[PDB]
Formats: sequence, structure tokens, C-alpha cells
Amino acid sequence: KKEVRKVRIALASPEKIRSWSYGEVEKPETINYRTLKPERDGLFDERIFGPIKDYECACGKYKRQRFEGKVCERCGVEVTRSIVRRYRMGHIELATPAAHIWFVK
Amino acid sequence: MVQVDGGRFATSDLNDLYRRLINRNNRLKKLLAQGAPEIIIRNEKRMLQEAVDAVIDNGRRGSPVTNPGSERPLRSLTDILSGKQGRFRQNLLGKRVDYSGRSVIVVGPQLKLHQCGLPKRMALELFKPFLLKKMEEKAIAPNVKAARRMLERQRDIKDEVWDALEEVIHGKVVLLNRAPTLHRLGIQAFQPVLVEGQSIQLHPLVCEAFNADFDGDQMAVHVPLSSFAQAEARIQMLSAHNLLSPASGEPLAKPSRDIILGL
Amino acid sequence: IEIVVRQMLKYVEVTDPGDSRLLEGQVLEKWDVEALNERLIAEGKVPVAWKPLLMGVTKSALSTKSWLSAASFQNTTHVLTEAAIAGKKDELIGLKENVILGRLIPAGTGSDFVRFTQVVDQRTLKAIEEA
Amino acid sequence: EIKRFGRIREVIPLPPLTEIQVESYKKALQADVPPEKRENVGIQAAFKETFPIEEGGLVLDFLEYRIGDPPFSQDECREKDLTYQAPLYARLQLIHKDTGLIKEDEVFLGHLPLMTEDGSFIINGADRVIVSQIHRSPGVYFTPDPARPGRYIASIIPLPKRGPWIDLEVEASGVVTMKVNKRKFPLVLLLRVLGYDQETLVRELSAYGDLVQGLLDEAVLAMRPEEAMVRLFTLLRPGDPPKKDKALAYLFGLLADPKRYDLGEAGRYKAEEKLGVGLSGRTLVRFEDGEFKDEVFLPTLRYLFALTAGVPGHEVDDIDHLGNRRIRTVGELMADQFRVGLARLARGVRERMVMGSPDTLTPAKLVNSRPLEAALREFFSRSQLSQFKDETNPLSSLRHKRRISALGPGGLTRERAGFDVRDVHRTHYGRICPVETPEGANIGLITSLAAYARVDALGFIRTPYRRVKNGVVTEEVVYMTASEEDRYTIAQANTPLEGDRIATDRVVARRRGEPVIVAPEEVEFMDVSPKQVFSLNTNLIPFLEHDDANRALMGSNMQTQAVPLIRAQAPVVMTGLEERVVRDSLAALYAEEDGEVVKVDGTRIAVRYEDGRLVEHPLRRYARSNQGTAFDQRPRVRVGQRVKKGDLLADGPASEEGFLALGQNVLVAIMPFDGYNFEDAIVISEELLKRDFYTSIHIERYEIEARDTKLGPERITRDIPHLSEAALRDLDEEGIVRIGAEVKPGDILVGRTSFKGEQEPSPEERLLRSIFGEKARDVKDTSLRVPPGEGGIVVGRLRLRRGDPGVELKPGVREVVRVFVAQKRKLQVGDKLANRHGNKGVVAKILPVEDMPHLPDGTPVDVILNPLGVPSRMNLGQILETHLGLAGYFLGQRYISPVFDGATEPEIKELLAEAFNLYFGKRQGEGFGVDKREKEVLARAEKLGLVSPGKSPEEQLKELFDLGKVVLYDGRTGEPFEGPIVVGQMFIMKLYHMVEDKMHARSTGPYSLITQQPLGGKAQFGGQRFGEMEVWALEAYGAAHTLQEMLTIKSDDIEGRNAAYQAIIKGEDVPEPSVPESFRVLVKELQALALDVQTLDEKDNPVDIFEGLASK
Amino acid sequence: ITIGIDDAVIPEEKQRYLEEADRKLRQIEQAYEMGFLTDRERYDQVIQLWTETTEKVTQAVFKNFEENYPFNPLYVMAQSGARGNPQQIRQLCGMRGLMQKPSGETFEVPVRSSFREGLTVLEYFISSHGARKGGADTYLTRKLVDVAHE
Amino acid sequence: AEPGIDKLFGMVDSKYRLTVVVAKRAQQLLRHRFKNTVLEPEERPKMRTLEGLYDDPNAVTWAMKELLTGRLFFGENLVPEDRLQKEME
Amino acid sequence: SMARPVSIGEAVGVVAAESIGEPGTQLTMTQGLPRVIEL
Amino acid sequence: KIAQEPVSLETPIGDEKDSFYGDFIPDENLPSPVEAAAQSLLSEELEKALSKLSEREAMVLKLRKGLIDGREHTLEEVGAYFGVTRERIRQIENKALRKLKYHESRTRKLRDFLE
Ligand SMILES: [Mg+2]
Ligand SMILES: [Zn+2]
Repeated sequence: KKEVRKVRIALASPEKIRSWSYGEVEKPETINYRTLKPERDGLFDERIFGPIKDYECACGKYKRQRFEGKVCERCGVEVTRSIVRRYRMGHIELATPAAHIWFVK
Repeated sequence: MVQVDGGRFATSDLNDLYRRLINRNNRLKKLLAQGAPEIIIRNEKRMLQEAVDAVIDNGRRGSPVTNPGSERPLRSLTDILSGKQGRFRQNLLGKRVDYSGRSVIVVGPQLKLHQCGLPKRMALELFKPFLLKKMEEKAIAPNVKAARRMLERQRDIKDEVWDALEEVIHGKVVLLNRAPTLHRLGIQAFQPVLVEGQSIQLHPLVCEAFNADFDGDQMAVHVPLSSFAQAEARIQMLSAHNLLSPASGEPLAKPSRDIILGL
Repeated sequence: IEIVVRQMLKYVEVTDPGDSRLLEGQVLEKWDVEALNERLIAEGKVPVAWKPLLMGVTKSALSTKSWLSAASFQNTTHVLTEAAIAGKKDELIGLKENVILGRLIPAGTGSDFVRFTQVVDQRTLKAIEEA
Repeated sequence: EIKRFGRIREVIPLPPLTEIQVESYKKALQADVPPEKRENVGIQAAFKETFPIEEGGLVLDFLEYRIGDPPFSQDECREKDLTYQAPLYARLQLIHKDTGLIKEDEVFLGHLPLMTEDGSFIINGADRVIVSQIHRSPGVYFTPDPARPGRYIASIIPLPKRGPWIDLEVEASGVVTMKVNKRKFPLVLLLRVLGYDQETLVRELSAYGDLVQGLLDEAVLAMRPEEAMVRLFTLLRPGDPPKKDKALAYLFGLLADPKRYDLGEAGRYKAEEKLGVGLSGRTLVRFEDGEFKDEVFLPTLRYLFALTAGVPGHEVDDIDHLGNRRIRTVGELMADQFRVGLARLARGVRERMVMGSPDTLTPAKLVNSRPLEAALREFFSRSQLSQFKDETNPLSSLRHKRRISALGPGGLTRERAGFDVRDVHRTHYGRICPVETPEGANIGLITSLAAYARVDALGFIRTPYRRVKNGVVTEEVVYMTASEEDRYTIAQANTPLEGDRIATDRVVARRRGEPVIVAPEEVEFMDVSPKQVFSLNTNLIPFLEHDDANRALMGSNMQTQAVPLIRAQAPVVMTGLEERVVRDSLAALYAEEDGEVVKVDGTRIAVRYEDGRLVEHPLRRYARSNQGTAFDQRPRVRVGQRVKKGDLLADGPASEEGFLALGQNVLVAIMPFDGYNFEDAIVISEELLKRDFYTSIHIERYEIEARDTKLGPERITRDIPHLSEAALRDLDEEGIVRIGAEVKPGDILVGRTSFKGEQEPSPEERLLRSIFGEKARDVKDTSLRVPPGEGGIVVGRLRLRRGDPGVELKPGVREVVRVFVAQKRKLQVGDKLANRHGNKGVVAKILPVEDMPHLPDGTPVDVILNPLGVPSRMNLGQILETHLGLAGYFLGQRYISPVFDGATEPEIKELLAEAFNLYFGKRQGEGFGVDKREKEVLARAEKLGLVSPGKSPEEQLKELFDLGKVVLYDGRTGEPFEGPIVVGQMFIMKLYHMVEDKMHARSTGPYSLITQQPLGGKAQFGGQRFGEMEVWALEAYGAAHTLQEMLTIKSDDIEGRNAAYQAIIKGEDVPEPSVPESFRVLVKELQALALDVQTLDEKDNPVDIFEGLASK
Repeated sequence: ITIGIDDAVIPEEKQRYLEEADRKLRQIEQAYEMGFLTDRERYDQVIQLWTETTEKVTQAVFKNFEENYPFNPLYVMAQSGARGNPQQIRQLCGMRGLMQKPSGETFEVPVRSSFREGLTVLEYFISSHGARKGGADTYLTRKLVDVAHE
Repeated sequence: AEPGIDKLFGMVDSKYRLTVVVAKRAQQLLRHRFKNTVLEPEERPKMRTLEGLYDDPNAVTWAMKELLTGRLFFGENLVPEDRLQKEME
Repeated sequence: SMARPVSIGEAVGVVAAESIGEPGTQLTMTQGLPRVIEL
Repeated sequence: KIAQEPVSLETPIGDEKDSFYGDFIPDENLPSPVEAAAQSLLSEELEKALSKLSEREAMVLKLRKGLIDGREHTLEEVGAYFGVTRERIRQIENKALRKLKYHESRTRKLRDFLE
């Protein structure tokens, strides 16, 4: 409703970075070599970044609009618009801290 | 990450950067749990820092990480923002636009100052969504989907739908642009008149402002969609409302060439 | 020409910071240190002392206050680090700033001076005056 | 009936117009030369430099190399899309020096691309030409010192990657240093290594003043050459410890190694010719009996000391002087990249020796074809000197083969192009055309070889002159370089001659390109022709003397762009080069020998020659050129016609009876016309369309692949799921369109089906099919349709199926189908017309023959040209052509008016007078006097003073007619135009129309993957580029919503463009995007860098630009 | 209105003007062999000679138009401002003039021919030096937009 | 095209305020399918066509035509925002 | 361009830049365009 | 075929530094504006078509075709919903269809959308 009039940029704390994240990418896998579906804890997982199909989870139990907002019991995927995959972020939880190179070099 | 023609996959460099970071971070985790000696832990922590700042700014420190079989550095998050192809230059440098066309230009002296000659085919495509709606309102087709099937699958354009196109065009203006756009008069708004042929017909009095020459020059057409876009195209961009130079205040749409010759 | 030449000296170098957070030698825009010093005199505090600066059009454009516009030049990284460190707010005053964001430009029909104008007819003006 | 003007008669013809391409590649391959007798140049010198290599003893050597035979003809190479090449073998023997073992065999090294007869190549089925390159010739040069106004510096330069640049400078101290690889050191330090003592260095060099005293260093002149060599090694190579075996190895490879330093064979001639010495071998120094022996350093130091002293006979070398620039032709450009692929095969041999069984290794498993194959393929496919052949018309291809480029690998770049090299040097005269060059960023960079110009063996351009001894011209011609040209006084070609002896007492001549009047006793050479100064295209412009060079440049360029016409005519007024151009372009067909014609039809011409052989000549019919123009040959002989050798048999495209026919001869009227010819626009008569004048045939190829998708194989079939019987009528049994059918945009050319990728039909899709009783197919229509704006009738078909003989195809592709479509394009509004004088114009108005201005006898003009396009452009040659065309119109004759030696103004007025008697006389014989409208015009022409007062109406009409002007009636009113109007015949061409120049129009189409911006597709055009300068314009207007639409809804805003399309579809005003997509991506890409980007509103509170989408 | 070759009418005072220029030309070569002039100010007296002689024939072209052929097409197009300037009309009727060599300092011998009578090969080639210079000669807005857009 | 454009530039202090007024009023015309017009039937802009003279479908043309009648009021903060469209439908 | 008092909202900054830079390709006939950049 | 690694979308095209591979690849998965509108017009025109039926007739068809929850309910589940037999549901379904076919033969709104 309100109209953006200023844009501020500042540092992001770990808890703020985790606030942006819909989940932790725990594995280097991307898509299955056969099904070509996303892997369960990888960089394209729908359980965190969002569904690939509109209002249709990954198993197919809920696949209509009236179910919008529902997270699937055995998928872990919210039925909603697939457009969220351009916007929803994940994160990587480092074992030891690493320095942001911008503020170093 | 998508498969293109031929079945082969095409992906973004950022994925392999993330993938190299996740691999090293996971190895550090199961090395801390195994209780590894410090020389090993220090090595994974070095490689971890070298994995993170490669995601951030690959190449800045150390040799850039590359894919097997190439010397090309992988594109980092900084290369996504910085540079000529970066996000901070993307909006400034302009874009390809929908609802636009192009054609060689022709003199069309019968035009009024506020008019241009638009080929019927080009108009039918430039205003296609508008034409679909008015084909429905005039009972030419049951609905918008049926009107689209008519235009796409017929090749026979009845006089009924040329009248329909004439009604959506009524009052509207298109933008005419000849490159290079050196001042604002390089873009001007005209009311389109449907014309036989394949060429845009350009009023001769605006040729000075465009620096237009009928020796093969081409111009672009753009249709402003919204009413705001139409209103400001008609009020402040119409050719007949921009007669004087913004640089000097002297007349810019003025008699020229044969016009002076006869008078 | 006068509009452009005025931009060639819209920045100033601080000589005596006075009671501001500014430092000596820090370069900033005249229109800011004017807006700053008229808050300081109102607060009763000491205003900033500055000397006029002369920059070419190129150097003048690089030195802009907006971080969005400044980032659209070649040193985006340096611009962004110093802006995030400072928590800088881009006020979106110029045209380049908003084009980068994709925001309606502050000129013409996008100007605050004319943008909010309303239009009503007599019937709906009476029907709403009943409210 | 064709009259030729001119006093000059050329004693020699043009050279073989393609000898810069043909003779170069022939000299490099040496195919018909036995490998025993090959001249050690070109493609063999690449072996004899690479071989023999030795480094566990191995000595591979070079014996023979042989060309294979082409596996495929040129036509089926173009059809298959395969490079026209022959296999290259070589006899390599391995010598075990410690054992004495010998092993010979012949090994495959790579495929060598072959040149055609006209002088081009076929790469991946595409015709392709390799343009020549201009670069700085090697040798030694002397230029004035920039930072020292007193003296000059010397520079020894070899071939590139063939030695380092060497400079010799005299310092402010007075000592003479030497600059090599960013190092500086006195000259005597190297001179000591060369075996010179101070006693020799003085006596032969003492005469130049105090200059030797700057060379003497007694400390260095005291040490032996042994320790001076190491003293040298320490200075320029101060990295490794200065061991004397490494110091010797370094200087040997740097200056003495012929395989690591090879100053050019032309540069050696230059050095020998400049310094006045004698050099055997191409190195600066030798290495005999253990010590270095000088070759170049002493002569070049003598020349530098001599020039600094001021002795005559010594000068500074001009940088642009065409004696100091040379030409890298086709063979040199290929053989250079050949030895590069050998130097990479050298590594492929060297490293294969440390491994394996070093005792017995065949050179078959020691050498691979992959290195050399990938080297030549990079050259012919990627080098900027190798670009798509321009075969718009025969003249286009002939010109493209004669281009000289300063760009390319090892050449210049446009930013560092500057102006020195872009300019016309005085040495260009007779060697490089001063007018033919691109308009745009490549001005002066890419040029064209002059007409008579030839490139010699060393790579230098020459031009012929006629030797004259004591005011008498000889039949002896001499081709001289630019250096040899400066030596003599050379007279102009138009000097008056009394039958091979000079007449005038004042001769116009040149001395080093300087206009100088001279006596017939001072002249020793004379120009061959005015034609030798200009290129082919420029020599095709009649009355060139009356055209300013800027528009004449355009006149030269646009003849390359003229499309071949169906009724193509040779010009009414010609220059005399029109026949020879079609001769050397190899587009027409001629008799191999004397003989008689026995068969003539559209497809073949059979003739029986003297030697008794019967030869049938196939005529290429409606073949597709690189630019889609129809290459078509037509017979020009009758049955039983007895022909001589070289006699014409068939006309090629753009040729009429063997004369270059780039357009049509049309009756033109020079006058304004209601603004339809405003600012170069052109008015034409519909009669041009009725007679099919300016009608051209263009053939476009289309292609579709049937691939192996993991979802299942694509299929070429007539069984297309949801399609009507009508939309399939012209599809044959197997789904591809029949030959002869007319195809309009959208029609199916090749039918194809692709598996859908099994997914649930939507519930709406399920209910839809349940209503109409249709069961869903498992396959979707992906057939090849014809793009918008294109069409014609199908003339060709071609199918290549995997698993069938002779053909191999890309992996995963089952088969490819190609369809060829042709269309007749008649002149239309928008088409671009031009004459040889640089006049340009777009057809703006096609007018009914009734509205056209016409003569009293009812004859209408064909085209109306505005005179306002003439005065500021200063090309009066088109006016002279129109006057000469008026005469030849009623006289029924053509003319030849050579450049700078053509028709005079009095000769034209005489023809105009002879023509008026015919035209007006025929009118009196039919019984008609002077019209009352003509007398109305004659009255005003007297008021202004265009006719003489007192004369009769017929005489005043004649005074107008020899002024080139006629009375003209307006076809709209019958009234005459108030002033007389110059009409006549003008040669006008229709210029080529690129695919991206046709009318485009998009509403909605595909969008790119990473950036969401409009993208061209098979069914839709791409969007127009709305760049930053247009952003400024809309900002200048203050049109914010217009600019906001361009940057968001009309481009990369996914939600915005979908919402806007639906709004228009439902008659609603398009809404504004609440938060554009470029905003959203910027924030997430910044959040990816761990930067908190806060979007605040009026009171600084957070606005969430992601509405329940990414908010958690 | 039309253009024929005779509409680029040459004044008869052009022949007199350039034979006066030759009179003054050898008059300067005479004063150079005497020693009154160095090579430089001799060259500068040649350049000024052909500079004002070029202006002489330019005035002669237009004065002949104004006084004898007031409705000539070339003269009408130029006076009204329809097409052409006096420098272009001069090269059509009078003399193309004094040329400029790749170095920059002007040529001594000018081209006396107009475009109607036709240039010689030497006149045409020497003019290509300057014609290409104008073509090669034939950013700031961006820097100004950057600095002043707000 | 746009007759009376000079008179329209006089009704406003800034040419761009005119565009906002014309555009916003034209949006209201489209939303209500020209029912909320302030024009009498004889001054409704027409479109010359066979089968009769229909109303001009161009909302920007109507808005400029209405503005020339003075029968419209325009200004900033002239009425509450929410109450505007809520009471106009 | 209108021969009247400028309207509020006119982007005179961009307009000035266009007015100055547009003839930049006509500074030929002397210091010329390099002088303008020098200034 | 599986052995080959993927191509980089950032593979540069040509010597010009202003274009990657992915700049020329169309989005095969995102619907075009014309596609997005067509599915909405289809859902709107089917709702208007179903409004010519009784609410049970329409609800039966929407349950049988998966318009409610996304799965085609068999005759048993729909009969359980409405408390009738499999045959009674089949008659409701068949009568509702030929009513739709009748209205479709007169309006022709749904004749396209049919590929
Ligand atoms: Mg042009
Ligand atoms: Zn699920």
C-alpha cells in the first residue's frame, strides 16, 4: 500500500541472512540424472525455494488453487505460484566463519 | 539449469561456485567430527575461505576457478552486478521492447503534421491485443480466443476486421524513432494512417529533427499502451506540439527543400 | 551550458567540521552542507567551514551522493562496501537513480509537483460530499 | 550500333582480375610441381622450417608432401555443408642417430582446403573468400628522432614472431645505444661479439665527422668477443647466471638462428636495396667456425651515420609509402597458419618421445592429424580476413576478391586506427583506389586494388607505365613498385601525341607524386590509362571527372549492392569495362575453342570444337547465392552458329550479351513532383512493373531437423494431429511440401511431430475435450512453417536420412529436410534505387501511367528525380549521362565514354541536334506543327533567356533540346510544366535488401531465459532496441509512464507484461506494476552478497516489495 | 524547375581572372629569383594569390547569376536556402580551388577546372587526399547527462 | 487531432499537470464505460464510419473534450483518496 | 520549445545535455570539440 | 550423451563483450502473455458455460474432471458425495455434457482453445 521513497543498504547479520532463507542447502546435488527432478537437499530443491509448477506440489497430492498456502505432508513443498523460485533464498551454514572478501581486499 | 536443443544441459556458473563451497564446507564438518589433526583442519579452512570469496568475487585473490576444459573464469556474484553486463548498467543501457516494429521510411507528402503512414500489416501486429478485443465487441468473433484463431489461421483479412483495426487506431498515437536519437525530437508521436505497402510514411517537415533522409533510412515504431502513455505521447510528444527548438527556441519544423523552392 | 557548469562546482571540501560528524578534507555537496549548517545554527552549534571545489563533469558525476547512481560507474564494489558500511540511504532524487531501480522518474508526469493531482466530476463530487 | 569516344587507346589490357587470389594460392600449394623441384616457398617452407626435429635419438625428416584428391565435388560440398578439401600427406622418415635405424612411411597430417577457379573457398558448404592484408614490410628503416631534433634513429624490423624489433639511437651523451626488448646498451658491446676491432671500426667509418667518437668505448673494445658476449647476456638477460654456453645459445637464437630469426625475403631485398650491400641469407649475423660474423649491423650503422652527416643519396623512409608496406595474399596467410599448426604438431612429437618404447616408434603413432586440422579450420572459419563471400552479383564477387584490409590478425584495430593509415598516400596512385572504400568506421582501412594494379612476388603493388625515350612512346610497359616510381619523371596518360610522338611543348608529369610541367626531353615514363588510378567499380562510372569523389565513392559501393534483374540491360552510356568484368567474374560461359553450336536449350549448350570433341556445357539455372540472389545462366547462341574461342555462349546474372547489366535504362525526368520526391525520394511509373523492369528472383532455403529426444524421436510426417485437410493439400505422402506449391507465411513446409513430454492435461483441458469428444494425442505439432513476411513457390527439396548411404549427420539427429522457395520481387514502394554517380533514393510513389509527365508525342517518363539532390552533392556526371541518354534514345544507339577520356560537351550537343531533327522531323512528316502549349513554354524560356529571341518555334525547341531540355506535359491536367525540363535515359540499379531490413513488427513473442527481454522466434519477430539515448529523449519530454512501460512492462517485467496483455484483452486500461521485476532482481542479487537492502517509504518504515511471496 | 549541365554557367570573367593569376604568379617567381623573397613568403604570396582569385571567381559566378540569370536553378536553390551553398556552387561553375595535402599545409597549384568542365586525373587524385579527410572526421551527451540528470 | 491544445495548456500551471488530469480522467471514463461523462449527447465526439457514426472510443479524446467545457474540477488533495473510487462506483 | 514560462517538472538537466551534445558532430571548421571537452 | 558436462549460460558469444549464450535462449517453461491469458479465458469461459447447468450437474462435472482438487473422481466418490448411485451420477454427467454441447453449438465460445 505504501510507496517506496528511499533505499538503504547496510550490512547483513547472520540471523538476518537466515531470516531471508527458506532453508539450508545441505548438499551439492542439483537434479537427478534420470528423473531430472530436483534433489531433496540441493540447490534446486522445491522444499525450500518453492514449487516448479503453479499450485502443485512435487508429489501431486495437492494440485489446485484452493490448497494455496498448504505445505505437503510428504513433499515438504508449499502449493503456491512457481514465480517464488526467482525470489526465495536459501543459505549455507558454514562450519567455521569466513571473511567477506569485499571488506578484506 | 535447463536443457537446450539437442538434449544437452546449460547451467549458470554460480551453481558450480556454490557447489564447490558446499562440498568443502561439508568436508570440514565431517573432519571436525572425526577429530582430525590441525594441519588437515587448517587446509580445509583455507580452501573454505577460498571457496567463499570465489562465490563472492572470483579472480580478485588467487587464480580464478574455472571449469574443466576451459580457461574462462566462472562468473561470480560481483560480476553479476559490476561491469557493462552488470545489473547496475542493465536498466540504464535500455532494453528490447514489445509492441514495436521497424521499416524503411517514405516521404508521404499528403500527411498532416500530426500524422504518419503505417503499413496495415505492421499496424495489425502492433495493435493485435487491441484488435482481438474489438473483433469481439463487433461480433466478428465469439471471444478474444476466437478472434486470435481467425487472424492466425486465415490469411484472409476481411474488410470487417480492417474496420475493426481502424477503430482501435482512432485517436491513438505511435512513437517514431530514428537512430541516432541525438535530442528528444529524435522520438516523436504521430497519429497512424493505414497505408498500402511495406514502408512507414514520414511527414516531410519532421525530417530536419530526425535528420531523416529517404535514401534507405529506417525508423522504429512504438505504441504506448496505457492511457497515461497515450496522454503524454499526445500532449507533450506529438510532432505538431513541438515546433520550436528546445536548444535555441527557433522554429525546427519549418519549410525546407522543395517547399522553399516553390514559395 | 550554465546548468552543466553549475554542476561542475556543486561539491565542497570541509575545512573546519565545527560541531558536525564531518572530518577535515571530506568532500561533499554544497546543497548538503547548506542544509546541515542551517540545522546547526538552529541547534546553536558551530557550523561547518568549507572551501569551494571545482570538478570536471566526469569527476563531478562520480562524486555523487546517491549510491545507486554511483554504483552504475566502473567501481561498483568500492561504492557498495563504503555505502553498506555507512548505512547510506539513497533518497532517489535524480533520474538515473530511479531508472536503475525501475522506479517512475521524478521528472515530467512523475514529478511530486503534479503527480498527485486529482480529477472529479460534479456528480461524484456531490455523491462523495455526502460522506 | 554503339559509338566509342576517347583519344587514349590503352596499349595493354587489364591484368587477370583474380590473379591476386588464384596465383597466390597456386604458388603456395605447388600442386603441379614435383616435390623434388618445389621452390622452398609457401606450404613446403612450413615443413622445411618445422623439420627436421631431434632430441634416445630421433631424427624425423621431410621428403615429400602430396595433395590428395577431393572426396566430394564443389556442388555436393555446398549441398552437404562440408568444407571442400583434399587430404594432405607427407613422407616422414625416422632416423636413429645412435643406431642408424631408418623407417619411412607416408602419414595423414590434415585436410587442406582447396580454392575454386574463380578464387574462393567452400567452408562448411558456404562460399568464402580470404581478403588480402596490408602490413608493414620488413627491412631496415630510418626515422627522425622525436625527442632529439638533431639526428635520426635506425630500426631493423623482421617478420612478426620472427625476431625482435631492433633500434639504434644516439643519446644526448653522444654514445650510440641499441634498444632491444626494452633494453639499452652501446653498440660496440655487440660489435665486439661480431669480431670488430677499433682499428677496423675507424678507417671505413671515419669520414662521417665526430660520429665514431660516440661509438668508441675503450674498455669494451679491449675485452675479447667471448667476455663481451657474456657482458651482453648480463645486460639484456639479467635473470640466470651468465654462463658462457648459455650466453652463446641466447645470442645465436636471438640474432643468428634462421629458424628463430627470419627477416623477410622481401625485407632482405629491402635491406639490400636500401643499404647498397649484398646479403646471402635472411639473418642479421652468421655463426661460422665458432665466431659471429656480421651481415647487417655495419651497413645500417654506415647509413645512419651517413644520414646524420647530411651526405646526398640518403633519406628518411616514409611510413605509409607503399614501398614500405606490402600485401599478405591468400597463400601467405594460409601457409603462416600452416606452420603454426606444425609448431603445435612439433610438441605433439616432442612429448610423445619421453614415453612409450623410445627404441622403435613409428611416426604414424608419433604424429596426429588433430593439430594441423584444427589450425587450418580456425583460419578459414574464424579469421576476420576470411568472411562470407559477397556474391550479390558477379561484380560483387570480383571486387571482394580484390579487397585490401589493414585489419585482421596481426593487423590494425579501429580504435588505434587513427588517421595516418586511413589516409590516401601519394604512392596509392595506380596501386590503391583513392575513392573506393567503406563509409563508416572502416574508412581508409579496407581498400580496393586498382584496375591495372598487380601484386609482385615480394608482396608489393605495382602499376604499369609506358617507357618514353626522347619524346617518343614505346610499346614497352614496365610494372614498377612505389620505390622505383619515385626514381623517374612520369607523364600523364592524356598528353597529346602525334601518332606515338609527343606534340605539346609543355607536358604534365609527376616527380615523387608532385605536379610538374616538363619538356618532352625530361619525360621517361607515361601513364598507361586513367583507368589504372581507380578500382573496377569506380572505372564503371561514366563522366567520373564531373562527380565529386564523395558521391563517386557511393557510386562505386552501390554497384556491389545491385541485385541481378530478369530483364537486366547494359547501360546506355558505358565506360568500356563492362565486358571484361563479366569475363573475369566467371559468371558467364564462353567457348573453350573454335567450333559450331549443335544444341541449345535452357539447360545445356553442346558444341563440337576443332579437335573433334563434343562438349555439352550445363547451364546453372536458378541457383541460390550466399545472399539469396538467383544465379541463372541463359543461352545467347543459336543452333548451327559458328563461334570462335572466347565467344559468348551464355549470359550470367547481370549480363546482357556479355556486358555488365546491373540495372535498367529508364526514361528519367529531372523535376520536383508534389513532394513525392522530397529529400532523395523517387517517383516511378507503374509501366516499370508492367514490363517487369526491376523484377528480381530471390531464393531462400529453409531447414528442419528430426532429432532423438529422450521423450521419443521426432518424426517427419503428414500425420499432424489437429490439422485440416486443406492445410495439408500441398504436403506429399511423407509430409514435406510439393515442388511448385505457393507458400504464404504460416503454411507448412515440412511436417513434424514431437512427443509432448507426458503431463496431465489440465482439468480445464480435460473438460474441454470431453465436450468436443476428442481424445488427446500424445504428440504435438512442431512442423516447419514459413516465417512471416516470407513466401513464394517451392522449387527445391532435399532429404538426408541417417542410416542411408553416403551421408553422416549430427549425433542425435535422425534426418534433416531442406526446402527451397523462390519469389519474383517487382519494384515496390520502399525499394532502394541508385545510379553509378552516388544518387540514392527510395521508391516513394508508384504512379499510374496516366498521371506521369509525358512528351508531346504521348511518351511518358519512367522515373522522376528531384534536382535538389544534385547541387549540394556535386555529381554532374548523372546530368551528362541523362543528356547523352536523350540523344541515344531517339538515335537508337549506346555509347562508350571512358573516364577522363570520354564524350565532350560539344560532341553531346551535336548528337542532341541530330536527334532533334529525327524526333521533330518525324512529327512534321506526320503533319503536326508546334503545339500551342509548347509555344506557351517557349514564351517563358525567352523571358528568362533560355532561347534566343527572334527565332522560329522549331528553332527554339532545338535550342532547348541541345540544352538537354524538352517541353513536358502534366498527365494530370494536359497543361505543360511552365519551364523546360531535361529528360533522358539514366542507368538506375535496384539495390540489395537484407533480411533484417524488411518490415518487422512484434506485439508479444518469446523472451530470453536469463534476461527476460523480447527475443525473436520462428513465429514472431524480436523487439526493437530501445537504448539509453531514447531513455534520455523520453526523460527530456518528461514522459515518465512511457519510459516506465519501455523499461518494465514492454521488456523484462514478467508480472507486468502478463497483466498488461490481459488488460488490453478485456478492454481494460493497462495497470502499472506495483514493484517492477528489475527492482526485485536487484534486491535478491544484492542479498546474495550479504548486503541488507532496505526499501523504505515516506516515513522510513520498511516496505516489503515482495507481497507474501518471499516474506516467510 | 530542373537542372541541366548548362545551368552551371561559367562566367567569362573566370578566364580573365586566372590569366591575371598566372601574370601575378610568374610575377612572384620573378621576385623569388631576384632575392626579394625567401621561399616561405613566396609560398605565402602564392597561397593568398589563389585564395583571393578563388573568391574572385566565386563573386563572378553569383554576380553573373544575379545580373543575367536570376531564375537559374542553381542560383535560386542557393539564394532561397533550398539546396546548396556558395562554396558548392563555386565548384560547379567556377573553380574547385585550393587543395590540402595529407600533411596539412595547402597545395601550391589549385584545381582550375570546375565540375562542369571536368577535373583531370591529377586534379581528381590530389583532391582525394582532402575528400577522405572530411570522410574520416565525419560521448559528450552521456557525460553531460551523467552530471546534470538530477 | 487535439484541437484547443493551447487552451488546455492555459488551464494548468504546468503542462505535465494537464497530462495527469487528462490521463486520470480518461482512466475513470474507461472504468465506467463512459457512463460518468459530463458531455451532452451532441458534443460527444464521433467517429465517421459506414453503418453510422459511433462514439469515439478514445478515452484520452473525451477527457480533453470534457476538460475544455470547464465542467471538471482538478487539484491536489481535493478529496480523500479512498472515498473517491469507493463512491464513484 | 513553447516560447512561454517553463513548466515545473521539465527535466532541464537532460534537455541541456542533449542541446549541447547534439551539435557535437558539427564542430569541425581552431580548437573545436577538444576545447569543449577541455572546458 | 550423459558423459558431457553442461554448457555455461555465461559462455560469451562473439568478440563483443555484451552478450552471453543465455541471452539468446528462449524461456521454454515460462508462459507467454498470450498463453497466460488463454488459460484464464479458458477458465472464465468454462465457468460461464457451466453456469448454464444446475449446480449439481456442474458440481458432478467438476468432480469428475478434477476441477475441484486436481484428481478425476470416479463415479463411486461422486455418488458418495451426493448420496446417489454410480448410475445416477453417470446420467447427471451425460445430461450435463449434451447441455454443454448444445450451448456450445450456439455460442462457439469454447470451439477454439482446442489446439
Ligand atoms: Mg542517410
Ligand atoms: Zn506433495
